[PDB]
Amino acid sequence: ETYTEDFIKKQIEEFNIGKRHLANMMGEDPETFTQEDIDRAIAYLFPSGLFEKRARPVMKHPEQIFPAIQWGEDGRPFHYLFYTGKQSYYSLMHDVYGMLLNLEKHQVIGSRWLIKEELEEMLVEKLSDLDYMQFIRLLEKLLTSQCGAAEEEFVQRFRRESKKQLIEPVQYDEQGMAFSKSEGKRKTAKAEAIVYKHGSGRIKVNGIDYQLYFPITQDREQLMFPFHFVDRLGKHDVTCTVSGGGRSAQAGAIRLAMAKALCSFVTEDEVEWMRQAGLLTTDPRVRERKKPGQEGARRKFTWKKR
Amino acid sequence: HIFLEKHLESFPKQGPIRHFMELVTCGLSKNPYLSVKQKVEHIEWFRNYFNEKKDILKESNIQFN
Amino acid sequence: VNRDTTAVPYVFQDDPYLMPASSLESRSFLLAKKSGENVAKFIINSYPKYFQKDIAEPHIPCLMPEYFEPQIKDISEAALKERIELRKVKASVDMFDQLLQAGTTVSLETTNSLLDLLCYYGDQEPSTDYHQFGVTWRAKNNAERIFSLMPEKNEHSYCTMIRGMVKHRAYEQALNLYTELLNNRLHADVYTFNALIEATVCAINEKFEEKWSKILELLRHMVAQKVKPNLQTFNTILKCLRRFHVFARSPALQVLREMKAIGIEPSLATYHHIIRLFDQPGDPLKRSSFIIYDIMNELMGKRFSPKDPDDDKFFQSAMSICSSLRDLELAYQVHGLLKTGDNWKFIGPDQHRNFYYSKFFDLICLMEQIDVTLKWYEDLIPSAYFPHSQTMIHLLQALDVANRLEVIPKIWKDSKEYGHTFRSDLREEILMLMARDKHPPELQVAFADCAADIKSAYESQPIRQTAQDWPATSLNCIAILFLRAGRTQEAWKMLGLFRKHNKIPRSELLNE
Amino acid sequence: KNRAARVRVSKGDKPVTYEEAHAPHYIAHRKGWLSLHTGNLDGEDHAAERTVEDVFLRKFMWGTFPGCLADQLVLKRRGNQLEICAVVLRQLSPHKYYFLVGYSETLLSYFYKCPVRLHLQTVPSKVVYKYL
Amino acid sequence: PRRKALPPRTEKMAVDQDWPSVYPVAAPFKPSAVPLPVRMGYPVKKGVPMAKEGNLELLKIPNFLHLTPVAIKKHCEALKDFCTEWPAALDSDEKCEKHFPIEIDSTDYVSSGPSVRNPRARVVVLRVKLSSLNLDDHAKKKLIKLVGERYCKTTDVLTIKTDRCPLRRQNYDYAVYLLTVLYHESWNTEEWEKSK
Amino acid sequence: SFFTKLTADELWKGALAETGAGAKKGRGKRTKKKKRKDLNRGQIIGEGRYGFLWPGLNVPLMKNGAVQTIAQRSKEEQEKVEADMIQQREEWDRKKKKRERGWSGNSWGGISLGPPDPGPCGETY
Amino acid sequence: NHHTYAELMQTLRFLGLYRDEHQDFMDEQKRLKKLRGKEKPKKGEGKRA
Amino acid sequence: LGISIKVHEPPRKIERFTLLQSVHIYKKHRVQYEMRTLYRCLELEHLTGSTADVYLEYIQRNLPEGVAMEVTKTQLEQLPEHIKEPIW
Amino acid sequence: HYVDWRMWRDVKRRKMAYEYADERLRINSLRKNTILPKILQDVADEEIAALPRDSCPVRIRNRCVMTSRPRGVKRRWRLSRIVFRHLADHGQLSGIQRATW
RNA sequence: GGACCUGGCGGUGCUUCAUAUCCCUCUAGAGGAGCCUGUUCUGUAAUCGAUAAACCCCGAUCAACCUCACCACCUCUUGCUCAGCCUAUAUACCGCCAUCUUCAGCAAACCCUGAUGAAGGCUACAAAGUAAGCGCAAGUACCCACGUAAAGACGUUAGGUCAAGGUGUAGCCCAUGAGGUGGCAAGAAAUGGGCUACAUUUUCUACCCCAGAAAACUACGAUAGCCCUUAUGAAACUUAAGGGUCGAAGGUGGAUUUAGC
Ligand SMILES: [K+]
Ligand SMILES: [K+]
Ligand SMILES: [K+]
Ligand SMILES: [K+]
Ligand SMILES: [K+]
Ligand SMILES: [K+]
Ligand SMILES: [K+]
Ligand SMILES: [K+]
Ligand SMILES: [Mg+2]
Ligand SMILES: [Mg+2]
Ligand SMILES: [Mg+2]
Ligand SMILES: [Mg+2]
Ligand SMILES: [Mg+2]
Ligand SMILES: [Mg+2]
Ligand SMILES: [Mg+2]
Ligand SMILES: [Mg+2]
Ligand SMILES: [Mg+2]
Ligand SMILES: [Mg+2]
Ligand SMILES: [Mg+2]
Ligand SMILES: [Mg+2]
Ligand SMILES: [Mg+2]
Ligand SMILES: [Mg+2]
Ligand SMILES: [Mg+2]
Ligand SMILES: [Mg+2]
Repeated sequence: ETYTEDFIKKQIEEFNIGKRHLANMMGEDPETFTQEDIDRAIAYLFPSGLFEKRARPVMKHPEQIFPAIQWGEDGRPFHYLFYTGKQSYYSLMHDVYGMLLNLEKHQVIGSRWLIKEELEEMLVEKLSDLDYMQFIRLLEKLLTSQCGAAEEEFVQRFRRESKKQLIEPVQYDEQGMAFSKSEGKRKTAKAEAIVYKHGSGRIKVNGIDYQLYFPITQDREQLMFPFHFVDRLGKHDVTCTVSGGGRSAQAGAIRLAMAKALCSFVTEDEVEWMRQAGLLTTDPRVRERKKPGQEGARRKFTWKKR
Repeated sequence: HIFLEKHLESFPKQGPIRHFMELVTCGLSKNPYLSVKQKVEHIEWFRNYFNEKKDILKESNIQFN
Repeated sequence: VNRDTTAVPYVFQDDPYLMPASSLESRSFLLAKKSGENVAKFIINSYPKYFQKDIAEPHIPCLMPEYFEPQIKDISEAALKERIELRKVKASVDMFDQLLQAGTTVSLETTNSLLDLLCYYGDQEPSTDYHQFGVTWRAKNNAERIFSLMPEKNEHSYCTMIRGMVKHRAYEQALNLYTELLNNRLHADVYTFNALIEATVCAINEKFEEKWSKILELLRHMVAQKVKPNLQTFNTILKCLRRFHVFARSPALQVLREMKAIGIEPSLATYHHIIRLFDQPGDPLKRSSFIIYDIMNELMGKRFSPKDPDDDKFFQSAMSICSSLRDLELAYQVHGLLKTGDNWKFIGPDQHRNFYYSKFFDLICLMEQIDVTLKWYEDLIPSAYFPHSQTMIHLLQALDVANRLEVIPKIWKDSKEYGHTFRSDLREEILMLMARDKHPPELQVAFADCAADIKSAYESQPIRQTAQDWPATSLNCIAILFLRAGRTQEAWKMLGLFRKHNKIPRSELLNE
Repeated sequence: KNRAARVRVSKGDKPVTYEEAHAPHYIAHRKGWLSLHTGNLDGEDHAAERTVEDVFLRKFMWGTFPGCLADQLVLKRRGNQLEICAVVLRQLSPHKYYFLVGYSETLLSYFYKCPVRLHLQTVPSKVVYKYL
Repeated sequence: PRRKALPPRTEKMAVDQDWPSVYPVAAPFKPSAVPLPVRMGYPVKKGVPMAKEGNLELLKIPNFLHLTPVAIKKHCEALKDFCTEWPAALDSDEKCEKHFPIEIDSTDYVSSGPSVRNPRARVVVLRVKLSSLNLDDHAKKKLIKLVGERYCKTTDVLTIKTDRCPLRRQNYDYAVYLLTVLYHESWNTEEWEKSK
Repeated sequence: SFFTKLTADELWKGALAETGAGAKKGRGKRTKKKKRKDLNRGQIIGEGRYGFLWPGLNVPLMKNGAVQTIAQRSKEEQEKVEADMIQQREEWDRKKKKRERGWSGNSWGGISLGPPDPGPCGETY
Repeated sequence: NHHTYAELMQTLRFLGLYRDEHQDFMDEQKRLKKLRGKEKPKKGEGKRA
Repeated sequence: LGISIKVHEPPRKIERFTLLQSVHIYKKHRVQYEMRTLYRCLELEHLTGSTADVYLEYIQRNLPEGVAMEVTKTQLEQLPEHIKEPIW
Repeated sequence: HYVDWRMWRDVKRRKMAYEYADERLRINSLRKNTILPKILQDVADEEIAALPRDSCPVRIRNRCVMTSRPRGVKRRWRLSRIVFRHLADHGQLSGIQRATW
């Protein structure tokens, strides 16, 4: 399916007219009718629940939907590297190799090299893996040299979240005591923890003293871990409510909630140590499903080699 | 539908038959799938059935009508 | 919600290929869809057992097979009433003799229910899914045989006999049968008196003066038997008087002045029979003009209900009288009275509807400004009615008068969508108008684009029985529209067709 | 290997439709459903009786509109109503289409005791998604 | 000769028209009626989504072209003559339980198909607090022993659920009959109530 | 039953056995290849054994300016339509059922293949 | 009820309003076996006796 | 129409079941199918019979294909006359 | 016009089980109790055993409605796994999709 | 017969390897006992099919009658069906799958090489290959980017199934069809998979994790046997549950072998 400039020019007029019709249906002003409203009106008038968002109704501008002749009537190719097959890729290697010769004559985090799939969009040319590596080798070579200001702009074209815990807002109760509330999750257990700023180290889970609620020592050890690490045991009063899961799933969920709510009463440096200790991360390990042809999630039925 | 002991006036007031027919009318009163015309059919069928087993019901000391 | 002006009637499929183009397709597309419903009912009543199963809750009695065949196969009095409700004329009359021959007493209410079915259809079977001129009242018909056999006759007996004769154009005999009714000291009903006025005038083609005296005698007998007239009684008098166009003018009004006194709201039909009587092909139409004006004011701002079958015909009659008078102020009242409430259902069948809109849109173009005339053309057409050639030609004579010759390349595209692609008279008035005078380049190049589409029509034509023929004027005009436009190259290729078909070229084409 | 509802690869001269070009594992990701009723919803009933009607309706229309069906039917139910939506070729004359609409609508309304309406959408030629 | 399809009426449509008149009631997507260049489908390599003409994916969708905001506001303006005003006195829910202490439950089910029947529509639940009834010490104590687990002490609400009879009007009359016999039997003191 | 009926495409695909293990490696003789036939080629919509004439479908909707009604062909007239249909079927089959040999009758050598296919850039041979 | 479904569409095929491609198939295979000699025998007058 | 309405979304339900992949044998190879039911509760308050009647008809008629409805109605009644005082 | 004789037999079975449903219910009620005398219960044991075998509901088999397959049938759709998948794999069963989790 | 090509094979070489895998190495098992269950033999008047990997709690998310196709006896004949067939052929097929695939290759259409032989077609500081389409991948589902599902070609094994259904061909048509009554589906033996155990990290009870008893010929240990009752059902030594009685083998298992990051 080849689309010429005249065909795309007629599609530009049908979208503009269709954009004024869709505004009359919804009762909006045609002039200030952006593309976000079109996406909202087409999702109401044509409700599709297809998981793929590329298979749903879309009424976009023809320049964002549709993805030219390389010779004139005489037949002479415009570009001088037409017969190479990759005139766009080789014109770029010819330009980069020409800037590396001038340098000889007169003489970072958050950024990544353009990926292969993104480099075939700038050139509209299919590229092999090896050719992409060759191009990257020249750009890196360019950077090592004392490149001028203009060169930095050229390289920048081909180049493309702070791991800090979110502190909870300290609140105040009717009496005036300061605390912080957070939530945790472990397997199927969900927990909410309230950590008072000043306390005598009393913890109540679901209205029951923690030692009564958690008989097994291991569970109590998990509760201590956050406070022991920040060397402030017997200084806060905790009131949590865990629901779901089992014995060991409930403690883990409380540990994470207390730890998150105890980050509001500690310094920034201490919160980073808690993060590096694995006290503020949610364990993503959950039960794996069983498969129709196997005994278990990964266990297989006995192979009758016999 | 719920008060079906008006139809047991041709049955013994006391006895096993009454205890049996007090279970039929309790189950038929808990039935939202039958009409009242169909519930009486059941009751009339037993009345005709116990009139034909009178000789068998005299051996077991039961005076049905 | 209002009507969609860009769509055809809902009954049709909303699809360009299935959309009715012309007016012939419109009527022929609904008759083929009605033929599928008759071919389905045929199959639903011939083989009911397939459709007897019922899964609907609540029960739909209108989606169940009908059972015409009678069930009671015995010979009793109750087995005959079952063949009279199923309108089995032949079976009932053949099964009555056997019952009568046996000697079983037959009620008077069951023999009067057989005459009704025989006197109505006239001893003929009703039309069935599958198995005008002259008089259909045979002399050797059951209706008269069973009438004599009867040992006792009440009022209803004659009443349902007189109405059966007039219906089958047996007027002369009904009057002879009405003299016997008078000899038996009986009293007729209103329905029997209604048919006696139709028979009286129709029986003999005498002068109106004699007929007027005759009709007055029945009405005086109607008041001597404590009989109250209804709407239909007056409606027949007006319908009957239609023949005496001039003379009846004043008398017909008298009938309308007696309907008000005795409290009989005239319906659409009562007025439809007056205008037709008054309406005549006369140039002055002085009397007709006043009549319609008064009638419309009385009817103005009213909602109508069906009372007589002729009510539908009124709207067609009024518009016709308005186009003859060339009055557009009176056509906006008639069409404004058709929109109130649900009066839009009295317009009539497709034939009546197209005639009404045609005469209507033809008086709008001629008489009103060309800016509104193009608003009525976008609303009505095609949602209301498909136009006939004379309406597109009537519209072209309005643009010419309104110096708006830039819409002709739009009137020709529509014509092709309404079935006038190959209308000689249409293409012969579009080309001449475009080529009549020189126009600026931008407008002169558009007319050439219509002459290149009108020229293709001549080259390819639906009827191949006769050799392709090009009118002298068309070829004369298509060539001069190319020159002025600038398509000289193609202007020289048409020269051969002038002599090929012996078509004389005009001097204005050679000079240029 | 899996075979269900898959059109095997060919030289390239075989034209397939969007629905015919997608396998069963795309039925809710890239495809919808050809029938839409409530029978299969949680707590709904009469799923086996709406199914038998669909199997018969697709065969009734395939044999009643022979050679005219470009794509599969889209059956829609709203209360008592049943809406049949079809894509058809333009080869057949319109006169014959209107006959088949009034015959099928009426016959199927007396057979399933429900108002049935049929909505045709003619297409010049069978829309082709790609050539397998 | 071979019939030729007409151009779509979309071209005739104006930008400032009345859409409700085009799509007054529910109908399938008609590309010849919808004046929008809307596409659907999963694109092939270096391809675009399928067009609306002949698209079976846009016909499966249950569209809301008949329920545009302009219409709803236009429809409901004509439906304000059918509605009645709610008594202003009944501000909150605490005031509704003072004049109307009884709450009746009834459910209607809407499913597609030819039959509208549903056995779940016969169930009727009646809720009523015991504080709104003229009961004394003895009556209230006896009434809680007859109903068993139908009374919740936490909320002091008696719930009566009746599904015995086919119709919902019979189960409502039976629930009101049960409330009367329990009220008139709670006030009646027997001679066997002294052995408590 | 009526629910155990397939379509023509499915019936021929299984009858021809074009795609099978036998075809793959010279395991099937070509002496009597099965041949697909279209059973809808000469069928008119609305024509059945009973001979019913459906207005608007089988026959013209309107005759002599008036709409026709449901009619059924007579036995004599319907017997002539079934026999005339057979003749068309035989004629169509007969036409489907001369060659110039080369060096030998079964030899390919010496046979003409015609001129080569024309080139895209206005080249012909 | 397979009878109703199988009897309705048998009647509709004889009336010409339903085209069964499956019967056509097996109407042609049974027509090509009469020409090949493989015709069903008369009842009673079978190969065995 | 002037009706108070609150909207929430109850947790969805997913019914799954397994079937044999092949017509014959090959028990270890099966196929799994599911039906997804999604809910949406519209809790209106302080209506009247007439107001609920037209509103329910309006939304019920426009209910799209594949969408069921369960309308639970809580009616306000008054104590019956007999319940007012005991029959001494 | 049923798939096979096996299906036809069940159709009769289901028709004869609907006619004697009430008669069998009334007779079993006598048997299913400890109230009535054994003499009467022994007479009812002979009356319900003399009725046709096809009236017994334990002889009814839930076969497929298209292929009359006795096993591998889904009760909600009354279809075999093979016929169910065919319609489900073609997107003809509203709501039915393949499960992945 | 000589000399080549391809493919397969090799108790053929070399090198990189398998990341729950080839071997060693970690953990729980199997094989030993009893029971359950399938198969094979044998047996019976008394089905069929799968049957190295890729059969063996497989078709069956299921057989007291029914299901049922089997056997014996009796019966019917245009027969529920504009008949019918669970009759043969899966080596005629569709259809749905297995398998290599815990892969990436498959391939139209061109081009070139080899003197225009079958055949073959890479080297990135590049030497003849380009490639739609298919699969992979990407997307999607589920709790994300992870992982698990799903997907997974073209071919291979004339792999599996005519007994899902349909169907080509050959065959039966007072019978190879249809219906009824009764009935068998066992166990000398061998084998596969599984359950429970041989106990003290255990047994019983209370609790649901701070306890008290038990503890080798009245211990651990049968879901078996025998007897009764109950449930379902028209029908139960018969199916299932429970109780009672009973208290066996077995004392942690050879060569070999399975699964799992
Ligand atoms: K080799
Ligand atoms: K063992
Ligand atoms: K096969
Ligand atoms: K088979
Ligand atoms: K066969
Ligand atoms: K074992
Ligand atoms: K134990
Ligand atoms: K072991
Ligand atoms: Mg395990
Ligand atoms: Mg020869
Ligand atoms: Mg597999
Ligand atoms: Mg028993
Ligand atoms: Mg059973
Ligand atoms: Mg065996
Ligand atoms: Mg048996
Ligand atoms: Mg095979
Ligand atoms: Mg084999
Ligand atoms: Mg993944
Ligand atoms: Mg898998
Ligand atoms: Mg994949
Ligand atoms: Mg047999
Ligand atoms: Mg038997
Ligand atoms: Mg035991
Ligand atoms: Mg023991």
